[PDB]
Amino acid sequence: SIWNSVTMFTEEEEEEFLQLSRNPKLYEILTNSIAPSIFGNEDIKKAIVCLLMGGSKKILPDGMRLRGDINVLLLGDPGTAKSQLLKFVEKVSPIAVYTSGKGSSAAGLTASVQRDPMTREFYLEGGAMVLADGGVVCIDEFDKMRDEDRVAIHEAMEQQTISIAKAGITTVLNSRTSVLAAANPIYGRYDDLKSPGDNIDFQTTILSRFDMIFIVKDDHNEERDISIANHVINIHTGNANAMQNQQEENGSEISIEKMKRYITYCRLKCAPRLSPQAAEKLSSNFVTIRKQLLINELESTERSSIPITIRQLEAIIRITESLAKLELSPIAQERHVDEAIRLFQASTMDAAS
Amino acid sequence: VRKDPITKEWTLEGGALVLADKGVCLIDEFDKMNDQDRTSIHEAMEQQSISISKAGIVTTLQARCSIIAAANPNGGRYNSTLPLAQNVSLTEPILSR
Amino acid sequence: TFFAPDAVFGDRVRRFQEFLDTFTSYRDSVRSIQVYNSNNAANYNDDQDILPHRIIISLDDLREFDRSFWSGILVEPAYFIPPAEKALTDLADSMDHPWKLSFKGSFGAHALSPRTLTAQHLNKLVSVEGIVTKTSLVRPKLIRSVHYAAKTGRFHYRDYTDATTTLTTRIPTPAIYPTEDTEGNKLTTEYGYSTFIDHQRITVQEMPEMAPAGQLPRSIDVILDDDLVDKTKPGDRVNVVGVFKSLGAGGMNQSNSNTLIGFKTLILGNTVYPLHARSTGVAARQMLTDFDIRNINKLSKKKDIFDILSQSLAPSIYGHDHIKKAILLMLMGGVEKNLENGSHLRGDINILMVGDPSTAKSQLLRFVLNTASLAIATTGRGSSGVGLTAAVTTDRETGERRLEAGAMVLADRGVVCIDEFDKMTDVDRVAIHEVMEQQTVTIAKAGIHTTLNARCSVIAAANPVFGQYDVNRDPHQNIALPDSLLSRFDLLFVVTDDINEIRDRSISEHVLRTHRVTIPFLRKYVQYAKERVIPQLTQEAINVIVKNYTDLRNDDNTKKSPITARTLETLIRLATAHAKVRLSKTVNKVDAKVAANLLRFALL
Amino acid sequence: PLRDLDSEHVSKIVRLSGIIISTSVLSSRATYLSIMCRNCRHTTSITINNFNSITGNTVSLPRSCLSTIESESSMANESNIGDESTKKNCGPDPYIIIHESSKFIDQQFLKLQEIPELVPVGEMPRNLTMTCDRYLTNKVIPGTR
Ligand SMILES: Nc1ncnc2c1ncn2[C@@H]1O[C@H](COP(=O)(O)OP(=O)(O)O)[C@@H](O)[C@H]1O
Ligand SMILES: Nc1ncnc2c1ncn2[C@@H]1O[C@H](COP(=O)(O)OP(=O)(O)O)[C@@H](O)[C@H]1O
Repeated sequence: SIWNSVTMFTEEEEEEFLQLSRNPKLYEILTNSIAPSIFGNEDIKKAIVCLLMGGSKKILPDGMRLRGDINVLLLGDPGTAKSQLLKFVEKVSPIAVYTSGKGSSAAGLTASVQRDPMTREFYLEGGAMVLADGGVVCIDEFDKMRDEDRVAIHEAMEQQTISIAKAGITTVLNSRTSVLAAANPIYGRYDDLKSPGDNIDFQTTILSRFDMIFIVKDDHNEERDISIANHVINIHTGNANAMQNQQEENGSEISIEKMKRYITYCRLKCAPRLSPQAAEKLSSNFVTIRKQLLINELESTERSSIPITIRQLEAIIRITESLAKLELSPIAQERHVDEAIRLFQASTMDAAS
Repeated sequence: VRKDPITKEWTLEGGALVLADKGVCLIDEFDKMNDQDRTSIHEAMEQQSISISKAGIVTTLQARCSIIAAANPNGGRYNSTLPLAQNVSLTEPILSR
Repeated sequence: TFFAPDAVFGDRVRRFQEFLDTFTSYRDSVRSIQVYNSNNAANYNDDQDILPHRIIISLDDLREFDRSFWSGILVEPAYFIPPAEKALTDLADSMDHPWKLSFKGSFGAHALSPRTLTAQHLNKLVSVEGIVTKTSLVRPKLIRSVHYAAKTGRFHYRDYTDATTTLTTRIPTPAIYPTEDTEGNKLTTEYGYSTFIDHQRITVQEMPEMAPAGQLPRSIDVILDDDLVDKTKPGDRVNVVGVFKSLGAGGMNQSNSNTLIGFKTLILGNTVYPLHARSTGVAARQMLTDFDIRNINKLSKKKDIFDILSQSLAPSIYGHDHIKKAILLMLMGGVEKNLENGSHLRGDINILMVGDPSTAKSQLLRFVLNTASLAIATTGRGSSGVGLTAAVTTDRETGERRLEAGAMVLADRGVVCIDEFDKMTDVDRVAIHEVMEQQTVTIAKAGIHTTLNARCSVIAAANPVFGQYDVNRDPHQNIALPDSLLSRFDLLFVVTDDINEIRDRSISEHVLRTHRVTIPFLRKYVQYAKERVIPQLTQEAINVIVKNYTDLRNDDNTKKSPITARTLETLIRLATAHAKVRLSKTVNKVDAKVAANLLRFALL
Repeated sequence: PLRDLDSEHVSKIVRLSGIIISTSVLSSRATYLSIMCRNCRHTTSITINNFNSITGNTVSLPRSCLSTIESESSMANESNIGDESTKKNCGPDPYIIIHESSKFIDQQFLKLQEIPELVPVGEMPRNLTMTCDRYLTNKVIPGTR
């Protein structure tokens, strides 16, 4: 039904939406429904939750405006089943486009303009970003891409507006997308035997333009391997884990078709905001982290591979409105930010070593 | 989307991966192909769905094929002791599937 | 008597007469038009020995005057427009010709784009907006003939009509272009006395910013009239208000018909307005009341306004005052001096930023893209046809080659905001060499050798060569686009990423409180600063830039590189612009001090 | 299925299933149009109801000035004394549509194609032509099943 889908709805759905949102364990019951098949990797399992909500949108005078939502890489070894996770985000999200390219398949990835042979007339051809306006775009093989449609991708993650300057038309259009890339290293764990950069061919400013870099490892463990193997045999047949999923649905883990409508309703109704003591908390954390990069920077006699910028502070300040926009409340609280200190702090432990 | 020289109306002409659903396709000599084809073979093994967007049409056709390939080594029959990803001139993501 | 018209026509004429005499601004507007043409006629008939005829009527007043006349116009306009035009010609003839109207609105939920136009909205009054393509040529139409006779010596006379006349219908009578009256005599025609009235048709597509995701566009076409020829170049964004007429006999005349569905449609008239866009078309129509120029005169005479308007472009960006000073000096732009029987000398300023990532270098250029007028942004590519036209024309009426302007021709008197300046290949950099000093674009492709005009101003923001190494090794190729491209640019701001603790604080509370002097006055300051008045340079400022320039050669040729005479010319340009800021007429030593300090911080 | 459509199915209710390639431009037919003789100065009106008989047409304008079929005396008198000894004639086809008191409707012309899964293996896929009435216009984006 997209584009021009249905917004307003009935009365009892408001009732049951106000009945789901009052549970104290909303974060757990959302972080157990995303991977009923993927074992392990609970951090990414947490990070998809704060990505499907979207941040705040501020149109403060002047003509400038800020953005939402955050952007996530998932670089790591094969066997992470990150591609199946991207198929899951394709199934959940209200609008979502899955392009594994290089452009795929007979459809390009950016906003190309093709003149109609009849009438000799310009029109917007399509692509990936323009069809998916107001949601999530998932990409495979972000390192192995053509590099002529790359400048537009490194523009549409920052100011949300793709520009066209061809021979006839000079319009500037909107794209409120939220990129979720997933690249692949060469030789695997030798990346973390090297410096944590040294994967993308050209430069590492790309790794500073993103927000939450995740790095997946693999360590052989016997009970872990028997657990994943016996788990996958339980996944196969005769879908006993799906029967168990039905007895989960009798108790918790609401639905897919309830989850989609819940994401739409929680997205376009509320608009959250913080409290200034949380702001002095976040200043009191970020200044100490930057000083720690100053002392680690001065002692280790070289420059760092993954820098820290104020975009990292802007990502930290958007995570709290993601989680408040889950909790449906207009204001923010202290533990309500400290959980994001734990999570982004786990991504800094992903970042440094 | 291309025209048809017998009948002048435009036709949505599906590919062979569109055409061979619930069957077996036959592709040979990988080393003489374009990137435009290689993105389509990578597409059909990725999520079993070819989507097209030119010109005035926006669909997702379904394709659940089964490919039997027929490769060809580089120069000599078996170049060195080196393994297959080193021996053939292909790439790793088409060898993963 | 034409047809001795009914008392219904008398009712409409009398009622609209009462409305037009109720509110009395329109009488004063008619008086203004009539007096202006009168005194112009006195100048053209007295020394040596133009304005059209339409009144803009707003639909605010008729809703509080008559519901019947209001909802009468917006349903059946072929019964209500010719009476009101008749009464207005009655008033204009009685106070001292067509005298058409406008109907500026405020329209009645007929605000519809040409995607949703047809067909139960037909033969009503409809407002349509969109892009204009593919505007045809202007041709003159004949109305009245005049013939001289031989040998009896009497002129003659004949009329002509069409289907695109006044909005009713009429039983058509064709009429042969006459020759050989009774009795048989040759009728040699004439020109100069026979009238002619112009005619032009344009077509309208729906907006691409409003269009669906990807689908084919659907379009209609508009006929224009006498006083509406040549308003809108192709590429504009245009509001049209008109009448959705449907003329023609649709194949029901002759049997066994082809052209399966007839009844071709169009729009007559009436009031083409061009409107502002985000990236094409001027916005210099902004109003200036006497209150506003009185306030500009009130703030005009202070001594801190350059330091007030410095900190005005940054509501939410910390630091970087000297960049803001450079951007205001770009928006004022200096003055343009064309010589006599030579070549002109360039007026504006060109600015390149370069520095580390995450330094708000891309956030700034959107703000310059909003506050200015005629901003056009080109990122990356590029080829083909940014600086050229590419000449792809396949004109259907005859074999001929036209031009279709790119981004450089179209941004005249404007600002071009280029991002990622290193990613450009050198083949387009040839065209940037052609633009940024020669100020002309010569195209001799297939073709037609031409020399059009384009005098834009350029802002770019390039990355370093490798890493953020802006100070580490040397300034000698941390940028590496040598070397004439470094000399064409006036200023080279070099932005670093120093780490501190106080800087972390001052950034911190700024970014934190941002999540929770005013610009629509500032652009009204800008345009009045631009049209009035140009300054002249005076004796008090020569010796400062002479001593300063010999200083910069004899010592900055011992420190850095390069220095040409173009630095001297840009000193003169920044002096003139800072003279324009304070709304003065002459040039003081203060200007040379300020521009001197800006070039010191820019180079050193 | 679209492959087997004999001539035995001419003018019956037959449903099917395919893929819509591309639509067309919104047209305008007429439903109520009021006419006038350009010689006789007569007035009539015509309503038409069912409007898809594409190269028929559904109706035409009448081809005589139609006043000579009159059940009155003095109307036949003035229509007799249009001339002096011979009868008058508007004819040939004299009528003129007045465009300022009519009403119009819509018509679409889609185009339909069989699904490319079965069984075009040797062949080329074959196609038909649709037609829509009033409220069935502008409902289907080209691409759907
Ligand atoms: N923890 C897991 N739970 C379930 N399936 C898994 C798990 N780990 C890996 N898989 C399997 O791995 C495959 C996905 O491969 P993947 O690593 O996504 O390829 P790539 O990331 O190189 O595109 C899937 O078929 C999936 O069944
Ligand atoms: N001095 C500053 N004050 C406030 N915000 C800043 C500052 N410097 C950088 N930023 C942040 O940097 C972002 C813009 O990055 P930018 O440097 O423009 O992109 P790029 O380097 O890729 O061209 C903005 O979101 C803005 O919030």
